[PDB]
Amino acid sequence: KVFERCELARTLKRLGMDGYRGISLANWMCLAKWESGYNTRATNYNAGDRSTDYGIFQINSRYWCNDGKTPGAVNACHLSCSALLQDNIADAVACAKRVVRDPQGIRAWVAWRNRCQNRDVRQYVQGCGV
Repeated sequence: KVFERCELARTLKRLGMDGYRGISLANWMCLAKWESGYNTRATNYNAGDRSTDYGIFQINSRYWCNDGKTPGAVNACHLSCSALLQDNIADAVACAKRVVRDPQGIRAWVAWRNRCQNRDVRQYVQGCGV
């Protein structure tokens, strides 16, 4: 499923993402925008290290979810990577919350540093009623 901007904003707020571990809703939106374009089916294979990024937040298979074909997999979210490709983003959100519980927080995603950090991210939630 490809979410409409405000539809996703309201969904994430209901799932308790606003202010989770100090991260504003606009930051989560900025992350989803640049990682997958709000697409739950997005998948990116990293030929360099044999890992794959899954879903709307592009969660990696080496540390977070299990896909069975990634060497040195940890599976910290205790989820099959298949769960991160559903139209229902509940599992993806639960795993994203786990990612930010680590020291790096939202900085765990390089795209956030490049496209969201120190920027005016209000545009991602403007007019959504959140």
